[PDB]
Amino acid sequence: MTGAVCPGSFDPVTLGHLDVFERAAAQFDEVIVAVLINPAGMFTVDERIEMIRESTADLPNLRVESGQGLLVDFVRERGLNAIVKGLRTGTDFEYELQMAQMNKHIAGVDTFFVATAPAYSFVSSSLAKEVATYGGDVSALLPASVHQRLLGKLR
Amino acid sequence: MTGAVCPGSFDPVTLGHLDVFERAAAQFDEVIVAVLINPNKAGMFTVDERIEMIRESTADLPNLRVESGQGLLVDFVRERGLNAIVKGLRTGTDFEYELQMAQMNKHIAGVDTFFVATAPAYSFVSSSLAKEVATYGGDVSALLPASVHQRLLGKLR
Amino acid sequence: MTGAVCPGSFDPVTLGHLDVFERAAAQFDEVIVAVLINPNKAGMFTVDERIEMIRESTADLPNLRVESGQGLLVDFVRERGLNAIVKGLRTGTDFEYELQMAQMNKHIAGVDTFFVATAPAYSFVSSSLAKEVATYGGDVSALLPASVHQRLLGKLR
Amino acid sequence: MTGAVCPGSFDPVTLGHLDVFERAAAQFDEVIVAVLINPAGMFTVDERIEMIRESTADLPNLRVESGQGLLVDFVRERGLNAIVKGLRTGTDFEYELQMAQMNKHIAGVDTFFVATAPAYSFVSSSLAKEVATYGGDVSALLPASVHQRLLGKLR
Amino acid sequence: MTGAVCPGSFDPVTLGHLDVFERAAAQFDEVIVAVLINPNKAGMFTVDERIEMIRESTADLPNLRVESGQGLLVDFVRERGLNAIVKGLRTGTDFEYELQMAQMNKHIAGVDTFFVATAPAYSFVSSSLAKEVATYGGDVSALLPASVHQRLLGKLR
Amino acid sequence: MTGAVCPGSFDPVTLGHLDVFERAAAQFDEVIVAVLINPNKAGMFTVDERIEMIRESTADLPNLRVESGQGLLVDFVRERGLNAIVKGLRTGTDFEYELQMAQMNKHIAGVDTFFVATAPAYSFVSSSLAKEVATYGGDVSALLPASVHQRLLGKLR
Ligand SMILES: Cc1cn(CCC(=O)NS(=O)(=O)c2ccc(Oc3ccccc3)cc2)c2ccccc12
Ligand SMILES: Cc1cn(CCC(=O)NS(=O)(=O)c2ccc(Oc3ccccc3)cc2)c2ccccc12
Ligand SMILES: Cc1cn(CCC(=O)NS(=O)(=O)c2ccc(Oc3ccccc3)cc2)c2ccccc12
Ligand SMILES: Cc1cn(CCC(=O)NS(=O)(=O)c2ccc(Oc3ccccc3)cc2)c2ccccc12
Repeated sequence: MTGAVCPGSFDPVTLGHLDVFERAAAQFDEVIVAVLINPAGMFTVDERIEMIRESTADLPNLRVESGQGLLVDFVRERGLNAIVKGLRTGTDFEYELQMAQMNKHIAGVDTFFVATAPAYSFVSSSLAKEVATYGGDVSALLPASVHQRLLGKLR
Repeated sequence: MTGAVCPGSFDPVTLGHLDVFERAAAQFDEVIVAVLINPNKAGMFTVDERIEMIRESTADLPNLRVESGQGLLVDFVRERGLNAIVKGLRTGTDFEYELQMAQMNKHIAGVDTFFVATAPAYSFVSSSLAKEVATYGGDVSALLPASVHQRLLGKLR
Repeated sequence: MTGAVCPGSFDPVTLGHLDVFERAAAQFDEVIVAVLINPNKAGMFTVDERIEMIRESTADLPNLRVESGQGLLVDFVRERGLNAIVKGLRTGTDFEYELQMAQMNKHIAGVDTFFVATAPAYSFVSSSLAKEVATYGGDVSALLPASVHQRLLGKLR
Repeated sequence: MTGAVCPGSFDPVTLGHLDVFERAAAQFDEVIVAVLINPAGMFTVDERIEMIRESTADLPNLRVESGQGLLVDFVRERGLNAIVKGLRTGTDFEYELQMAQMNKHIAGVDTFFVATAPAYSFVSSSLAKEVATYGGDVSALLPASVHQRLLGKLR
Repeated sequence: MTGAVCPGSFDPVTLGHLDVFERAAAQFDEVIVAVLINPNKAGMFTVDERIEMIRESTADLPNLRVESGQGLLVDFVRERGLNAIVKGLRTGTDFEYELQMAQMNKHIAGVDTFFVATAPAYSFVSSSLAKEVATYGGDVSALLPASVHQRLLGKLR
Repeated sequence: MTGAVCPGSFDPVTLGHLDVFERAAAQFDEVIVAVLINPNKAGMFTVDERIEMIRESTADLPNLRVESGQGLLVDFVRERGLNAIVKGLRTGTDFEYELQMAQMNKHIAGVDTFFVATAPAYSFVSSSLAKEVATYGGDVSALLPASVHQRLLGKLR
C-alpha cells in the first residue's frame, strides 16, 4: 500500500510536471497530485485540477485533489508520508532541501526528488505563461489540452 | 580587543542564529547582534520584542550585546569601532548573494565577513519558515529557544 | 556580419556591464545593447536616461549601438537579423535561471546564448545592489561609469 | 509490487546510508542494496555486505546483493526500474543528475534522490575512514557493529 | 574577421560537443576545434582518430577546422591570432572550475571565454560517461555521431 | 587570547592565501598558519621551503606564526589551545566539501570554521592552477608573492 504526493500550484500543469507524475505513478501504488489553493495566478483551482485530470487519464492510480496549509498535513491526512517532487533547470534546490528537512522533522514525511526529462527541463509554469503571453510557441512543452486552454486565457 | 557584528532581522531568533551567536562570542572579545529596524520590511515581532528574545537567548554570553540598527550594515559595524561581520549559513541560504554582499561590504568599507555554518540540527530552520510552519500548527519547538516558542504561539493566538 | 545582443534593464549600467559590452564588441562584428523595459514598472531611470548613460560610457566602441525594447528578447534579436545573446556572469547571478531562459530561448527561436564572466573587479556590482548601497551612503563610485555615478546620486537626492 | 535499488560501495556503510535504506524500505515494497564489486577500498565485498545486513536486520523487505557493471542492468535484471540514492553535504549532485539522466535514457530507470538526516549529513564512508584513521571518534556516525569492525581494520 | 577556439580532448567527440561546435561556427567567422595531445592523460582514441571523428562530424561546417594542440590553451588561441574560447556546458560540468580557468585565462593572456549550454538532449552525455556506458553494453548511439558510435564499438571489440 | 588557525598545503602560498592570512591576523589576537603535510606525497616544495615562503610574505604580520603538521587539523588546532579555523573561499573552491569537513570538525572536536572570501583580484589563483599555468609558461607573477614566484620558476626549470 505505497503512496506519494506530488505537490504544486500547477498553474498550469506542464509536461515537466506530467513526466514526474507518470514516474511517481509508475513507482508507487497510489499517487495524489496536491493542487494548492492560495489566492495570484492565471487558472482557478478547478481549472488547474481539470487540466491535470485531463492530462493524466491514462494513470489509473493517480488522483488529483486541492489542498491548503501545510503540505505534510495534506500528506499525512491521506495515510501517506512521502512527497515526490520534480527538479527542473531553474529549481531552487537549496530551498527544496530546506523544506524537505523541515517536513521530515515536523511530520516524518520523506521527500523524493526526481529530475524531469531533459526535453521538459526548462519549462516552468511561470516561464511558459510569460513566453506564451508574448506570442512564443510553448506547445511542445504543455499537454495539448493545457496549451489550448492557455491560448484561451490570453486571447 | 577583537570584535564582530552578527546582523539580521531575527524575526524571531532561532536556534540556528543562537548557535552562530555562541560561536562568535566564543571567538571574539566582543560581539554585537545587530537587529534590523526596517519600516518597509514586513514582520511579526517589534524591534523591542526581537531584541528581548535575543537577550533572553544569549543570557549566558557576557561579551555579546544586542542593539538595533538601520541603513548600511558596514556603517553600523564601523561606528562601533569594528570591522568584522559574522554571518551564519543554513540550508536555503543564498550563498551567492551572501558572497556578493561580502565583497561589496569589503569594497565600500573594508569590513570582513566571516561565514559559519550552523549546526546540522539547526540548519533547516529559518525565521520565515518557522513562522510559516507554526502558523499552520506545525511543531517547531525543537528549533527555537523556549521563550521564543512561547512568544510565537502568543502572536498566533 | 556576425553580431550579438547584450540584454538587460541597465538601471543603471555598471562597470560589470561595460566589461561585458567591451568583450562582446571585441568578438562580434556588431553588438546591440538591448535596454529591456517593463512597461508596467518604472525603474530609477527613464529609458532615455539609461540609453544616454550607456552611450556615454561606450563611445570608444564603434561597433556597438544601443536600443530599447520590451517583450520577448528573442524577438528583439531575430528582428535585427541576429541569432546570439551575450550575457554577463557575476557574483550573485542566478545562473540556473539564466540557463533556463537560454534553453527556452533556443527552443522557441533558435537563438544562442553565450555567457561570459565579468572581470573580478566588477564581479560583485549589480544595478540593484549599487542602488541599494548608494541609497544609504555607500561609495560605489569605483563600480559605475562616470556617466552614471552622479546621476545616480541625483536621483537619490 | 514496487521496488527500488540503493547503490554504493558502502565501504563501510554509515548511518547516512542506513537512514536512506530505512526510508526506501518504508516507501517501497522491496528494496535491494546494491554493493559494488570494483577492486581500492578498506573492506571486502563480503564484509561490506555483512555490515549492511547486520545494520538492516529490522528491515524485512530489504536485501543486500553484490553487483558490478552498469547499475541499470543490476536494477532491470531484478525486475525493477527505480534507484533510490541519498544526498549528503559533500554529494556531487551535478554528477548525480548527469548519471540519473543517462540511466533514464539508456534503460528507463528512474532515480529518486532523498536527503539523509541532518545528523548524518556530513559523514561519508571516506571521511569516516580518514577521521578514524587519525584517532577521531566517528562512533556516533556509524552502526555500532561497523564502528567496531573499523577499529579492527585500523588496529 | 572574428574567431574562437573550441578546446577539448574529445575522446570521443559527442553530440554535446557537436552542438556547441555548430553554434560557434554559426556565430564566428572562423572556429578552430583544438584537440588536446596529452601523453599522460589516459585515453581511448589517438589524436589522429579524434581529429578524424571531429572532421567527419563537422563536414557541413566550412569555417570550422580541427587542429591538435598541447600546453597552454591561451597560447594555442593567441598563436592563431584569436582571443576567444567557446566552451560547452553540460550536466556534470564543473562550472566553478570553468569560471576559475576562464578568469585565469583572461588574466594571463587577455583571452575571453564564452560558455554555451549544449541542447538538453545532449546535456547528460560526456566523453567519459559515453565510453563507460558503452563498455558495459549500454546504448549511447543517440548521443554520438553515427561514425563515432561505429568506431567506439570497434575499439571495444 | 583569541586565535585562529589558517590551514592548507601552501605548495606554494598564493596572494589569495596571503589575503586570508591578513584578514585573520586583523581579526584574531593570534593566527597560526598550519602547513599541513601529507607524509605519503611530496609536493613541489619541501616543508621548510613552504614555511620560508610564507614567513617572507607575512613579515608585516606580528601576530602570525607558521607551523607545519599532519594528521587531523582539529588536533593541530586544539593542541595549541585554540578552537577556530579560518579558511579562504575562492573561485573553484569545493565549498560543499569544505562544509562537510567543517561540520565533521565541529562534531569530533568542537572546533569552529570561519569562511572568508578572498579578494576578487586573487579569487581565481590556486596553488595547483598557478603551478599548472607556470609549467607551460603562463605569467602568474601578479598572483604570487615575491617570495614564491622565482622559486616556483626555479623548481619548474
Ligand atoms: C511534481 C512536481 C512538482 N514540482 C515543483 C512544483 C512546485 O513546487 N510548485 S509550487 O507552487 O512552488 C508549490 C509547492 C508545494 C506546495 O505544497 C502544497 C500543495 C498542496 C497543498 C498544500 C501544500 C504548493 C505549491 C515539479 C517541478 C518540475 C517537474 C515536476 C514537479
Ligand atoms: C543562521 C543565520 C542566518 N543569518 C543571516 C540572517 C540575515 O541575513 N537576516 S536578514 O534579515 O536577511 C539581514 C541581514 C543583514 C542585515 O544588516 C543590518 C543589520 C542591522 C542594521 C543594519 C543592517 C539586516 C538583516 C545569520 C546571521 C547571524 C548569525 C546567524 C545567522
Ligand atoms: C543509499 C545511498 C547511496 N549513496 C551514495 C553512495 C555512492 O554513490 N557510493 S559510490 O561508490 O559512489 C557508487 C554509486 C553507484 C554504484 O552503482 C552500482 C552499484 C552496484 C553494482 C553496480 C553499480 C556503485 C558505487 C548515499 C549517500 C548518502 C546517504 C545514502 C546513500
Ligand atoms: C559540451 C562541451 C564540454 N566541453 C568541455 C570539453 C573539455 O573541457 N575537454 S577537456 O579534456 O577537459 C580539455 C579542456 C581544455 C583543453 O585545452 C587545450 C586544448 C588543446 C590544446 C591545449 C589546451 C584541453 C582539454 C566542450 C568544449 C567545447 C565545445 C563543447 C563542449
